[PDB]
This record gives sequence, structure tokens and C-alpha cells, in this order.
Amino acid sequence: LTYFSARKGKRKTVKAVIDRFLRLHCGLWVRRKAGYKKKLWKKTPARKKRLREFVFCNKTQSKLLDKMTTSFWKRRNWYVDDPYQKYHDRTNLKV
Amino acid sequence: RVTSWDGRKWGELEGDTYDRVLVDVPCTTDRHSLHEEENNIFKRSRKKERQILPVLQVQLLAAGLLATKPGGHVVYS
Amino acid sequence: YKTKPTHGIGKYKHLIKAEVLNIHLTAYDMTLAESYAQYVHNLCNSLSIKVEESYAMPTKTILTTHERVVQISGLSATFAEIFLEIIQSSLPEGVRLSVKEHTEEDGRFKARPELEELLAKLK
Amino acid sequence: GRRQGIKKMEGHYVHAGNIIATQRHFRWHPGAHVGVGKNKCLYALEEGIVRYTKEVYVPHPRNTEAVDLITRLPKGAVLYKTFVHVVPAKPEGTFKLVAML
Amino acid sequence: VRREPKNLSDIRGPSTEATEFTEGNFAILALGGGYLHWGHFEMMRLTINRSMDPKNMFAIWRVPAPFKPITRKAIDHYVTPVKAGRLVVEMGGRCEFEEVQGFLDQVAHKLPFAAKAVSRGTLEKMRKDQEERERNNQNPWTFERIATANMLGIRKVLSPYDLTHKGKYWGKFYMPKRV
Amino acid sequence: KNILVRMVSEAGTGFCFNTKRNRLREKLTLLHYDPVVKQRVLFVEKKKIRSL
Amino acid sequence: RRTPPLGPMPNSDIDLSNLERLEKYRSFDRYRRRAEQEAQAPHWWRTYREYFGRTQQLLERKQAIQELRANVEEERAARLRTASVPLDAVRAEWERTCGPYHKQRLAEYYGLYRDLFHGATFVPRVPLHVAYAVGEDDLMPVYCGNEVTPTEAAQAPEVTYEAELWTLLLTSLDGHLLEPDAEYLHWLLTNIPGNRVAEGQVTCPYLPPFPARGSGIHRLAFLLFKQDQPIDFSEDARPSCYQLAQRTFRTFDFYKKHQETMTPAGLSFFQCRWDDSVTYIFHQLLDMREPVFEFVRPPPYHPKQKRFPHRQPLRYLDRYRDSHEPTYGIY
Amino acid sequence: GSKAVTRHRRVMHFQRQKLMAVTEYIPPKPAIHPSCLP
RNA sequence: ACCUCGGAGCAGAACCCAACCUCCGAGCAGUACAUGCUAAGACUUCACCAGUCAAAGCGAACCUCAAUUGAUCCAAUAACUUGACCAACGGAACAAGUUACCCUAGGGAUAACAGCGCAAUCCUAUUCUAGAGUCCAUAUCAACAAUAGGGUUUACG
RNA sequence: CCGAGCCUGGUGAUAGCUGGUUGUCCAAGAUAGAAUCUUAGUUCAACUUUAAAUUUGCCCACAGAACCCUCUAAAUCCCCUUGUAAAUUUAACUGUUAGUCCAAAGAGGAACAGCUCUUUGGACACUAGGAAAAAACCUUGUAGAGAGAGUAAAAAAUUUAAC
RNA sequence: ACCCCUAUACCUUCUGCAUAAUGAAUUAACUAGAAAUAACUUUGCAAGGAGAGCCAAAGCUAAGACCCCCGAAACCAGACGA
Ligand SMILES: C[S@@+](CC[C@H](N)C(=O)[O-])C[C@H]1O[C@@H](n2cnc3c(N)ncnc32)[C@H](O)[C@@H]1O
Ligand SMILES: [Mg+2]
Ligand SMILES: [Mg+2]
Ligand SMILES: [Mg+2]
Ligand SMILES: [Mg+2]
Ligand SMILES: [Mg+2]
Ligand SMILES: [Mg+2]
Ligand SMILES: [Mg+2]
Ligand SMILES: [Mg+2]
Ligand SMILES: [Mg+2]
Ligand SMILES: [Mg+2]
Ligand SMILES: [Mg+2]
Ligand SMILES: [Mg+2]
Ligand SMILES: [Mg+2]
Ligand SMILES: [Mg+2]
Ligand SMILES: [Mg+2]
Ligand SMILES: [Mg+2]
Repeated sequence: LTYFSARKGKRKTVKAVIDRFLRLHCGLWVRRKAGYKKKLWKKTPARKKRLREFVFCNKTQSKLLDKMTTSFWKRRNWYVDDPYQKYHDRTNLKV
Repeated sequence: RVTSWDGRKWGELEGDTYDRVLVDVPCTTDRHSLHEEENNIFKRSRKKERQILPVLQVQLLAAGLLATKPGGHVVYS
Repeated sequence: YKTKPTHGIGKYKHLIKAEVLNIHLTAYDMTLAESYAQYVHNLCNSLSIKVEESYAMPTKTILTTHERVVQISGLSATFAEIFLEIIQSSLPEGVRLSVKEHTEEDGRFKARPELEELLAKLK
Repeated sequence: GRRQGIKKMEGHYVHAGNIIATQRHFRWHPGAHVGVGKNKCLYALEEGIVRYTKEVYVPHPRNTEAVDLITRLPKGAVLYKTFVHVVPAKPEGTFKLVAML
Repeated sequence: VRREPKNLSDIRGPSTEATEFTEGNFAILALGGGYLHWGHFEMMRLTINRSMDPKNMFAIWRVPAPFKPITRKAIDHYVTPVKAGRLVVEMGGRCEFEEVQGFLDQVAHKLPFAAKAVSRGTLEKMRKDQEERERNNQNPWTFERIATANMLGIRKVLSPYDLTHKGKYWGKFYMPKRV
Repeated sequence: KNILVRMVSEAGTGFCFNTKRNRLREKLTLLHYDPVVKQRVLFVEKKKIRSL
Repeated sequence: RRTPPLGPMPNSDIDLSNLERLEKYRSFDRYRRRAEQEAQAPHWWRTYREYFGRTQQLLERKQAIQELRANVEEERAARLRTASVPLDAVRAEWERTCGPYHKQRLAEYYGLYRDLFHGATFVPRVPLHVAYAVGEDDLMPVYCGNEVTPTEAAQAPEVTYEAELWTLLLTSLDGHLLEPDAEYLHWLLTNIPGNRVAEGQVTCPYLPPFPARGSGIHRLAFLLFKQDQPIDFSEDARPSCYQLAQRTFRTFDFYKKHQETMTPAGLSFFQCRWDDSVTYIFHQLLDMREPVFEFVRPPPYHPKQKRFPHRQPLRYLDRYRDSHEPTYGIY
Repeated sequence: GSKAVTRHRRVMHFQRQKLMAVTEYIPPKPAIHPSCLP
């Protein structure tokens, strides 16, 4: 990715990242399952449900995603009626 | 009864058990070979098969003649 | 588990194995022959005598008589004495009593379950 | 390979839903408070402690393939299978005073 | 018709089969492990038959006919595996040891493994002397005690078979002097 | 050999699902659960999607 | 490596060289019976059980049976299978014979013997009858383990049996509140003049069963004692309504003191839940507010929360959330 | 490396050879030789 | 001839692991149509992606099969859904030959000669006495075998 | 100096390839694998380091972990006690992953070659003594001075035909 | 001083390598680690921090401390050459 822009000399975000992942303010990232729209006739219903769910990403994936994205995307946003509002903060977390 | 084993073994597996046998041995598949390209017996890479083709035929025929009843009828095609 | 003293408690197939006279009972009446065949078979079962088959070949073309056969095996020469005496005494109505033997010229259609282990031992 | 084996050994504490064992064929048979999956996979129906015992086997009357074997078996004989059990640890619930009314 | 991977384990260890005198006084005891060819057997039959008359004295093949296949750049021939201790050829009848020993040991000389022509008495004699020697020993230290106890950490060097072998066998070779 | 085909419901209209049938078989009328009406209703063919 | 078996291994003895001569379990049921027999037999290996732990009478009987089957009209019923048995008649004379023997099992199943007398079982010889009067027309029978509402059991029951002194006892085994082991004493009668009950002295006045709300099913037993000679009972029973802490006692300790004097003869026990009547017992008779109990369940198990909950549905975070309402921090 | 069974006599590990040296048979010799005794 | 997935010969008893090679199969089929929705806790082909089991709950009723498979973008569609022998099977949207006219960066001489290892092949001597030598084992030959040594050939490594 | 002249410029072209990389001192510190137009390289994992938080880790005894195949060894998993002091989690980066030889169980098809491949263990990229020099055999590790002392491994044996 | 005893030059690429393979006649001078996110460390202020913008559920401001040298055959544009 571009560490120093040629116009302004600041970092740039990889837009491939932004249209695939949701980052929560706490530091987690959310993705969809790969192939959730693919060939559903042959898949079993349990398999289908496992596909529909929005999952988290492990530490390294999360680290890589944060490097590929600017500080703007990491700020706290007070959207009106976002369905992900509750998930922004953690609860009862000791290490 | 449907079984997927070597036809040659039948001679020593079952004997004097059948009154009627039909033996349709693997052949050069004349019409099929002239028309069909893929998996052709005449493909030059698979030359080795043809060298061991004639003996196999005898073997398979024999298995039938070993399995048939005394006075039993075998037809070979 | 092998080292534990409970080993081979699950062994079952060792208890099983995975590996001759013919009696003629011809009668003209078709209500009689099978009844006596039944009786002889019952006597065989009671005294632990092995039975193969009760085969029937078709009626002779016309007038018309039909044959009922019972295959028996495991009979000793000494035990034959008692056995044959009873089957002679029990004769209902002028029924021809025969004792025929397999003369090595008299093959079976094997079942699919039986064939697999036969193939395994063949090769 | 398929990575099939014993997941929880003897005297292991097991929460409900945990996998006890995975198997291609029926090596270990489900005992008390142990459910079997589609793929013969043994799981704990209750929280507790896993035990392995030998128990005498009677197949289902409808299950002909095993019933026939029983029929061929000589008199005096009994089949033994290895069975896996979860002994539950905590009682279902307790009664408590809410109010004096 | 099956090819076999070469299992050399057959030659290893003492012979537990055909180690008993059967209706015969004289036999050739194998002192080593080797494979017999058909050529060996050809020599065997020829020499023994031409030496003594079959009417007065009788010879017995105490070894199976060759059936172990040999693969050579495909199977070409068959061999017989023999461990040390097998009586290969038995001989009996109204005869004396002195007159048979000559041709018998001569026939044993050509054998690929070490071997000895022995009588019943002589064979049992050497069994007796060996088992006397082991109780007669003046060495506190036997291979047995050390190997089984794992005394010097010797198991690192040793094989698992050694415990069974008592240290008397090393490859195809049998050492009778070893205790 | 088989073909994948789309099934639409007469009742609780606006729901559909996919199924296999042989090409050689007759046109397929079926009974299936529709969560729109929360009832078991009849379904009918409209078109073949793909051949499998 | 092998370790030799510690006991006779199954199927070891029965094996033979030949199998063809031997009889097989031709029937499924044959094997089933043998398998059941094997389950009762103790074994050296680990087993499921370990962890989940006069002459003239015969003569009369044969005569009566022969007399019964003699009548052709009697046998005509059975062959048409349109035959009946007198239910009441069977019940009447069963109690004399096999009544107490069956009743023993029920008492030990309900664990009366283990709770009352620390496992000291007895056979209840006397056919004790207890009835509870409801209105004027019908009276509720107390059998062994029957269900009776305390609404019906609000007054003294009518007790009848064959007799020649006695002691009558009613206990709530599980009814007690302050202590686990202890029991309440409802009403005690001593030195009962045989069949007549009323003439015997009233040591404790009748008190109805009072099982609290949501405390489940309560078993209450009648115990009868064969009193050979009268005893003065200085047990500090004071008739008044009562104070519960005085009604608490242990049946085991009570019988311990009077082991040699009297012995039990008959038991009858009934089970009961809470009813509206129980409310009036606390309010009127006890002058206290009603205790209410709930069956709660232990808190659900969740594994320790991780910082990065990889390949988990989004709802993972909601498992460790305590409230469902939004929060704002310093904002 | 080589196979455990060889046509020739295989050379041992030195340790094993030292063991063979130590565990050799020793015959008992009497104080007075038996042939010389009457 | 192969490249992906599952077996068979090797795998001895938690897991994983007999390379390479030589073979057998798979790119489905049949049956339901609640192959509905939802959700504790777990398993996992040594990463990720993928894959797998499942209590309780809401609504109804009184699956077999060893593998049987394909990411993203994008395209089609009102939506629901669908799309590759992308088989080089973690898949570039779409590209073949020849070079002794050849070039550059390197690696070796993992192709050959040179130098090394074994001694399968080859050469030599002994050991046994068959059988020749018109009689006669050992004047001289020499059968079936065993035991040694050298590193001239031919292969193998 | 022509399979496409020469000069300047783009141009500090590009180079997973070769070569090089500059004071002192101390400390911790090695060889599971997976995908890859990939095996001369990357990325993930494993190992490694630092800092942090907190509680168990290592060694383990009983009990326990399969039938079938026609037969089964050294063993392994799990594991209180015990002897011990480490372990998991969290934050942040790099770097390494072409091994060879020996003992054992095997297979390659020469009973097989410091020949190829799988597993268990040892040794070698760290010091020192010994076997003749000596990667892998044996003895031995935590560092300095001494013109003190005790030790470890540590030197091959053998000689022959009369009757 | 030598004689005595002990002692297989250096760098770099390979698992060993003594030695094998590259590099050095020698002297002097010159000749090669450049930066972000995020963390840590030390300050100021603190539900607020910052000399507009930005961040904030103890954070924010400031500082400290991390990312080499030489080398192709080529390709293109414009001149110059019989
Ligand atoms: C020529 S086709 C039979 C003709 C065809 N089924 C008919 O009825 O018209 C013979 C088939 O036998 C199969 N086959 C090959 N080897 C065999 C064997 N050893 N035993 C039996 N069948 C064999 C081949 O795959 C081949 O397709
Ligand atoms: Mg295999
Ligand atoms: Mg995994
Ligand atoms: Mg795996
Ligand atoms: Mg439910
Ligand atoms: Mg690929
Ligand atoms: Mg030319
Ligand atoms: Mg490269
Ligand atoms: Mg250090
Ligand atoms: Mg890859
Ligand atoms: Mg690719
Ligand atoms: Mg490449
Ligand atoms: Mg422990
Ligand atoms: Mg290398
Ligand atoms: Mg290099
Ligand atoms: Mg050099
Ligand atoms: Mg000119």
C-alpha cells in the first residue's frame, strides 16, 4: 500500500478492505463467510446457516486489516440507528 | 446379484453352478473406435494393452466354461 | 485395549464361523406325502440330525404322481439302526421308502454376503 | 488422516455438548447421557465425568443385520461392547425462598 | 501369485521348528541362517542316494520345498529360509555313526550356512554341556543381567530383540560360545 | 441427467425454492412449507434454471 | 504387552470345537433373556452399575383349583375370551396375603425406611385403613403413595383396623422448614384401646399438612405401634394452633427410647402439594406470613471470554452482556 | 546405513563390543588339576 | 505419464508419519420435500480460507452414500437464486514454437568426461568328489556347491 | 566490439541473482508443517526475543482407551501423589526452517553402496580431554587468576596336521 | 635470538571444509539502514486533551526510539554518423 502519497505525503487505505470488512471501535473486525451465495442447491441447511453468519477475525488478520486502513476508519461513530451499536464496546473482559 | 470383481476368478470361485452363461469379452470396439476419440483402445500410448488383449479373452471365456454345469450352455460374443 | 486385562471381551466372530442321504416319499395322493415328510423332519430335528433341503421335482406327465424328498446328514451307522426302524414303522400307505446318496455327480448359487470373504481367502 | 480418536479420556470433566470421541465405525458405543451424531460422533448430553465400561449388547429388534447375528450365536453366549458414559455432577436445581408473604 | 517384500526377520533368531529327532538317529544341525536354493537340494538328493543303499538305511527330508520368492531386475526362483537349529536332513536304519559321519559332514560342508552332522547322543550331549557351562560360569556379569536391567544405559545401543536373543545371535549368525 | 428447477407457491405468493427432477419426468407439482403464510401449500414449476 | 484376566472371561467355557451340534439362540428373545441374566451377575471389570449405584395350605389350594376348572361353563368363558375377574374380591383378600409384602417395597422405594428408621425395614402386617371425610357423603381413601390435597385433609381422619394397646403417628417427612433432617408431628395418640381410637389419649392435637408453595410433593406417613403395656409419655407436648419449633422431632430418636416397649405393625402414606388451604394454616393457625419457594436452575456455562473470538457468530458478544439497554460511558 | 541382517558379519557399535568383552564366559579352574590327581 | 479428491501394498496399541513409484476408483445417483427457523457447547486434515457435530427453544408429524468438488471480482435476475474439465482443480479476464547468430545474472559441474563408493557383472585361487581320461578322482580335464581376494571391463550410486 | 550503429536523456531503469556492509562489552537464543506460475523467493503457522498480567506447568499411579483381519513387540495417550519452577494469557517486532552421520524399527526390491524414504532417540552449526590425524565414536559443559590436588574416557589378541 | 614443547592464515557462500571455492601486493584517503501505523518509555493537563480542523467509555498533547551500498543484457525519445 501507499505509505507516502505523491500529492500530500500521507498514508492511504486499501479500499478492497473497506468494502469487505466492518471494524468495531473496540478493535475487532467482522467479515462474511466466503461462498455464502455460491451453489446453494448442493449445500445442507446446517451448512447454509453456518454460511449466513457474520464472524470475527483472529489477531493477525485484525492486525493486517488495521495497517491497511487509516485512523479515520478507527474513530468512534454515533450513527442514528446502526444495528451494530451495542457491539462497539466490550463487557466483563479481564485479559 | 451385481458384483464388481475380476471375471477370471469366477472359474475357481464358482464351478458347475450355471446352466446358462453369456461371455461378452472386451474387444477392439470396431465401430466405437472409429467414431470415439477419447479413451480409444487404438491410441498409440495404450499400445501395451493390445499385446495383452488376446490372452485375456481366452482367460475370461475359460472362467465361464469352468463355472457352467455339465451339459450347460455358454455363448461367446 | 490390548494391555488392559479386559482385552478381547468384544470378540464375537470366534463363536461363529465366517468360513449324505436322500429319502424318497412318493405317493399318488397330494394330501399325504408332505404330511409324512413333515413328521420325519420333526424326528430329525429332535435327535439332532442335520437337514439340507426338502426338494420337489414336478409331477409326471399323464396317471399323475408327485415325489417328495428329504435330504438328511450327520447320521451315524449305529444310530441309523434306531432311526430307520421308526421311519419304516411309521409308513402311512404303501409309500416307497428310498435312501439315495450323492454320487459326486448329483454347485450352489452363493449369496452376496458369503462371496466377499470367499474372495478374500481366494486371493 | 481423518484425525479421529478419543477426545475426552477417563475421569475427564465434560460440559454439555462437548465431543467425547470421533470414529469412522462404531468402536465406542453411546452409554448414559451420551448422544450420537449422524457421523457416529459421541457427545456429552449432560455436564459431568466420562466413564468407560463393558456392557452386554442387545440390538434393536428391527435392525435385522445384527439380529440375525444374535440368532446364529450359540446358546450361553453374550456380546460385549465398550460403552461411554457421562456421570452428571451437579443436580438439576435447588429450591429457594423468595419472599415471606 | 503374490510377490513378497523381503522380510529378513525369518532368518533372525533360533529355530523353533524341526528341532526334534523323528524316527532317525542321525541328522545335520544348522548352526546358522541362510536360504536354500534348488541347486542345494539337487546336490542333497544325488549325494545321499549314491552313498548309502535305501533298503538298509532311510533318509528323510525335514525341510519344506522352496516357496519364498526372489525378485531380480520380477520373480525368478524360490528359496527356503532356515534358522539355526533345524535338522535339515534325517537319517535312520541299522547303521553306525562312524560310517555315516564321513559323507554326512561332507554334504553339510557345501551348505551356505554353518552346519554339523550329529547323532541323537551327540546332539543331546552338546545341549547338556552348554547348559552346564551357563551355571558353571565364573563371570558375575552376563549379557542377560545387563541388558534386562538396562545397566549402563546399554539399551540405547542394543536392539529390542536382544533381550530375547540373550546375545547369542547377531544377524544370521549364531554364536554357541556366547553364554 | 437431472435438472434444477424453481418452485413457486400458489398461496402466500412471493416465495420460491429450488429442487431437482429428471428431465424425462412429468412437470412437477409439489407440497412444501411456506414461511410467509406459515403453512404447507402447493408449489408449481415456472422454469428450469440449469442442467445438472 | 498382555496382562492376564483377573476373572473368568465371558464365553470362555461354552466354546467347543464343533458348533453344528450345539443349539443356537434361534429366537431374538432367547438371547434377550440371557443378556438380562448377565446384567444382574457381578463382574470384575468396570460396569455401568458401579457408577450409577403350611403343608395343608397347598392341599386346599390344589382342591380349590381343581374345583374351579371342573365346571364346563367356567371354561366356556375363557375359550370365547369373554371372561372376567371380580376386581373388588381380588383386592379384598390380597391384603391378607401379599398386601404387606408389596407394601414393604413401596415404603423402601419412597425411602421411608431409610429416612424414618435409618434403613431398618419391616413388613406391615396389619391391614391399616385411613379415610378422610369430605362433606358427609364421600371419604377419601389413604393408600400407599396416593395423592390427597390438604384441603380434604383439614380435619382428623377415620382410622380402622383389626386390633387387640396401640400408638398412632402421623409425620411429614419432608415438610420441615428450619432443619433438613427433622420432621413435624401432626397428631399423636397413645395407649389406644384396640379398634376404638377416640378413647385413647390425645397427646398432640390434629394439625393438617402444610407444604409450602413450589416446594413440590410432600410424603406423609401413618405409623402404627403394637403397645403391649401402657407407657407414660413425658415428651413435653402441650395442647393449645401451635408453635412449630415444638413440633419438630426425629422419629428415629423417638423409637430409640422405646425400642423394647412397642413395635410397628402397619404403615399408610399419602403425598400432597400446596393448596389454598395451606395459606389459611399460616394465617390462622400459625399467625405467620406464608413462605414461598421457587425451583431455580444453576447459571449457564460459558467459556472464558477471549479478546479475539475467531470464527464465532456476532452474537458471541451478547453472551457476556449483562444488560440489554444502551450505554454511553462519559458521553 | 545398512540392514540389520547382512551376508557378511556386521561391525557392531563400539559400546556393544565392549559389552561383549565384559560378558564373556570364564571357566572355573581348580587349585589342583584333576588329571594329575589319582 | 501426470498436477484435485477418496482407497488399496506398506500403516502392530492416543494423534501424525513408508517418500518416490505401481495400481483401483470420484467429478454422482437414488429418496424425501419441516434438505423449516433459531441457538448452549465443541471437533477439525498440522496456518488462513474452508469443513463437521449438536443440547434447549419457536412451528409441524404420530435420509442412504469413501470421495462425488471450485474462492474473489464480474455477469444474468423484480426478488429468490444461477454461472467454469477456472481439471495447471488456493483459480492471471485473454498469449505458441525455434535459436549452433545468440546475450545477461548466477548455480553447479545433482547431464557427460575427470576423480570417488559398492562389487550386481567380470577375473583368480582354494575346499567336496560327481563324471572323463577304452583300467586309474586328483598326468591333465571337470559337474552341483561353499570359501576367500583384486578393483582391468559392464551397470548401479 | 552490428540477430540490429553511436551519443545524450528518461535513469540512482529493473535485478526473488552475485558481491560488500565500518567502535567496546554483556545477555537470551536452531530444523512441527501448509499454499504458492512454487521449491535460488514470499505469506501463514512453529520456534525465537522483549515487556506485561495472572495461575498452575513439567515428572506423573490406580482406574481407562476395538472389534474385524487370525493372530500382536519396544511402547504411546490420560494421569493424583511426589520431586520440583515453570506455565498460560496479553502487547510489540524481527530472524530461522537445502541439514549430514550414528543406534533401533522398517520399506525401497543387490540381505542395499558415508545408496533413497518414514518414525524414535543421540551427536554436530558452542568449550575441553581421548581414539594417529579425526563433524557425527567415547569422556565432559556456565566461562577469571594459580609454578596446588582428586579423577573421567583412555595402549588388541592370536600359531596348527606322524601312527 | 634460535634450538625444547604446543599451535591445520583471514573473509564470504555451503550441513562438514581442515583445504575445497570466491576475494585481498601493500600504504593513505574515500566508500554503505533514509520513514509510517500501532505499541512501549518519560512529561504536562485530565472527563477532557490540543495555539480552529482532530480524538476521547482515561483519554489526549509533546518527546524519545524501527526500515543499506555497488553491478546487467535490455526498452523508448531526440540528436550525430557512408
Ligand atoms: C465388451 S463389454 C461387454 C458388452 C456389453 N456389456 C453388452 O452386453 O453389449 C466388456 C466389458 O468388460 C469389462 N472388463 C474388463 N476386464 C474385465 C474382467 N477381467 N472381467 C470382467 N469384465 C471385464 C470392460 O470394462 C468392458 O467394458
Ligand atoms: Mg495405502
Ligand atoms: Mg486446524
Ligand atoms: Mg492429517
Ligand atoms: Mg426446539
Ligand atoms: Mg494449485
Ligand atoms: Mg550452421
Ligand atoms: Mg528466487
Ligand atoms: Mg549465552
Ligand atoms: Mg503456496
Ligand atoms: Mg496459480
Ligand atoms: Mg519460480
Ligand atoms: Mg497432572
Ligand atoms: Mg546443501
Ligand atoms: Mg546464494
Ligand atoms: Mg582452492
Ligand atoms: Mg564514399
